[PDB]
Amino acid sequence: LCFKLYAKGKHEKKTWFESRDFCRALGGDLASINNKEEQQTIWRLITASGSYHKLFWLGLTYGSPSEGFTWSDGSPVSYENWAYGEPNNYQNVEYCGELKGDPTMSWNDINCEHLNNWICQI
Ligand SMILES: CO[C@H]1O[C@H](CO)[C@@H](O)[C@H](O)[C@@H]1O
Ligand SMILES: [Ca+2]
Repeated sequence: LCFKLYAKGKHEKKTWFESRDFCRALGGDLASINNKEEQQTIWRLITASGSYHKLFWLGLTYGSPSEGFTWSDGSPVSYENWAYGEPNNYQNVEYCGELKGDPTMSWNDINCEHLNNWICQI
């Protein structure tokens, strides 16, 4: 799959659901990061665009209480890169996952209604 970054204007950021709908409208989905190679590919896209110090939606969304986090594309949640202390369901309202687009490429759970940049796979 081909990853593409979407880091548009300050008033063009989207909720997790809006971002998923955007990627699905293209025939793809929000990006799943399934191994270190895919993580590197996305980091290099960040460096190439100069889109530094931004937060991006990934396809991380909570499933049932039993399952915990899932990928919207159905990929197994095997590789994980949560920041230390995450996921933490801070204030009990965090059911989607974002990428911190810095060299750590770490993940954080955050409120799904937050307006973020996003990454599609197509
Ligand atoms: C203050 O809340 C923010 O920072 C903490 C980590 O400090 C995250 O867990 C949380 O989802 C928010 O991004
Ligand atoms: Ca969190």
